[PDB]
Amino acid sequence: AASIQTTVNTLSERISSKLEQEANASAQTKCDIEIGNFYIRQNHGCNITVKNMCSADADAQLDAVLSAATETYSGLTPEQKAYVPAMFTAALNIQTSVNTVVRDFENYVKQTCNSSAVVDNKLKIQNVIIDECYGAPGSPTNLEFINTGSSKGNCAIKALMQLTTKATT
Amino acid sequence: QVQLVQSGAEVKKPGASVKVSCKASGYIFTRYWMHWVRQAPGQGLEWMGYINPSTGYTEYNQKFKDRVTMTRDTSTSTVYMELSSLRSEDTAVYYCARSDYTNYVFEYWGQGTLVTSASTKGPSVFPLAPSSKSTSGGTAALGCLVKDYFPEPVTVSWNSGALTSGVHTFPAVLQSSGLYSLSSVVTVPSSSLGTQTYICNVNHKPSNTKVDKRVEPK
Amino acid sequence: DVVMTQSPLSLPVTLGQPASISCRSSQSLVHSNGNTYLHWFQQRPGQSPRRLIYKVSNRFSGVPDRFSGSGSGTDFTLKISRVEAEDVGVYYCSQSTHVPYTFGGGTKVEIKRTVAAPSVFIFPPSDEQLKSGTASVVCLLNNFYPREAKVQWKVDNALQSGNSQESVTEQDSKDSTYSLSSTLTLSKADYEKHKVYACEVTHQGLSSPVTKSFNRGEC
Repeated sequence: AASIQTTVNTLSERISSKLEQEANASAQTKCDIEIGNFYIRQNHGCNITVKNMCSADADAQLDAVLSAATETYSGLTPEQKAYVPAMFTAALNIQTSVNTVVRDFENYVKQTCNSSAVVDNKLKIQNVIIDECYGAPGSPTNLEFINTGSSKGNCAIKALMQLTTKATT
Repeated sequence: QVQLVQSGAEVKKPGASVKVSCKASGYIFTRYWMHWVRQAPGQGLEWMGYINPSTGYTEYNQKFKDRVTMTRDTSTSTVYMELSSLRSEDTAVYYCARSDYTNYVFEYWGQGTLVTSASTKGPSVFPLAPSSKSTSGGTAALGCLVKDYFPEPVTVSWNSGALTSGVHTFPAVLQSSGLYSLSSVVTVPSSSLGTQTYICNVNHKPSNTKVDKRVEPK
Repeated sequence: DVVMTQSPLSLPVTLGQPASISCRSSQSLVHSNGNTYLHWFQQRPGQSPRRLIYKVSNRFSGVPDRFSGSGSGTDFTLKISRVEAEDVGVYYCSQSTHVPYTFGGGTKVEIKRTVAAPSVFIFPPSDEQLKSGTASVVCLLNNFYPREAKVQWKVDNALQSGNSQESVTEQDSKDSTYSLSSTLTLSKADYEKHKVYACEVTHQGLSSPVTKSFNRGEC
């Protein structure tokens, strides 16, 4: 669906703007962490590309990524907000309803990206694995990973990316 | 207004370890990276690495990949730096620097920390008395030896600050005792020697020593 | 690694005149992103670094426009249009394209002037110090330029080595000269076993080496 492609374009640009604004990001900022390899196990027509919008302050990055995702979702027709709990369950093993999604994605991000296995991961080059992705035949679903330069920040990006690629099914 | 406070000088025995530090002020700590540069005595600068204070990420020069360990403290805005297994060459000054917003330029430097032994002591002041041979009524040289003090600095004025022309106060040197030593000298007319009094004022603030030595002809 | 070569190493500069310093690199410094990450810094004598130019040409806040930078790729140039006495110092170039960040070896800028030979004076230990049980002999070479001088201690015509420290002042803001102080250090006992103490000085503006000396218990 084109609800997909134009919504990920909206959210990939809300991310970018908010990181610049709230975290003083730039594409001319030497990243601490670098997205190395990018791997789709079962790829049925998706391209993932990485975009560098790095910055020092990783909690600024987490809140900026929360703000973008709050908005983008709240900017959904109630009919298409209806489909979001199903993506939650399929990607994060979490149960939710439309009125609950914001607090529940919220509470998952800071549990998961404040955990010690994320915050204390200081390995420079980090890869991203997604299980599956489908695109329209002649229309590749084009996704963008926004590398924030931190491990705490990419953790929130990747979770969005997990929900998104599950939407393509 | 950005400000970088560093810890004072150190003297370690070969094979040991030292920890410099770097309190910060004036900017949102977590928003800027912190570097560390060392400068050997009479040598050029050398980059050691940096730290992100929001996260802990570090990136060392390989020359010290096993010996440096940059560290932070989001509460006290303080970035540490521990060099282990100190050799003789590791003796140098150590500055910490703040980055711009791209982690590509050094926008603010610290002040220095000479790592290379004694405790806090005040100096003995010794008269360097002018020569008897001199030269008629031409120019004569006298001075002060401000010997065996720690830490730095000391200030020296001449004649309660009224004597400025011809004063040379030399930079300190570290002696093998762990104490600094310093000379201060003024050249004056040979004629004024028996006519004018020359008192060198030495103020070493850490010990609150305050000595005023008259330097009288031979 | 990236090796930065600065040239020249020393630059006597007439007050108010131009001046140029050069920086070369062992690899190009133009980054993929378009910028060239070359920078210049000033170090005032014994002070800490002080920002100057970044990314080849832009100046930090509060930086006089007399300073100016240029170049491209792998050979860069810094230029002070008129050299005030406050610009004396060592200038360093740095790069940050290639981790690790690396600096050149520096260039010393000093005001130029005509050669001046030093005035020499020796100072035997003071009685007071000799009470304390140690003996310092001090030699003052005053107002000299160029900065390059040699000081030699001789105890009873015996060249000393390893027992003496020196220290030099900054170039003088008014007459542009240097001064140096060498300090011979001996135990009181060792001071007493020898009679003649001489300080011997070598420097361009002297046509033959100068010696100032004294005999224990005389001057």
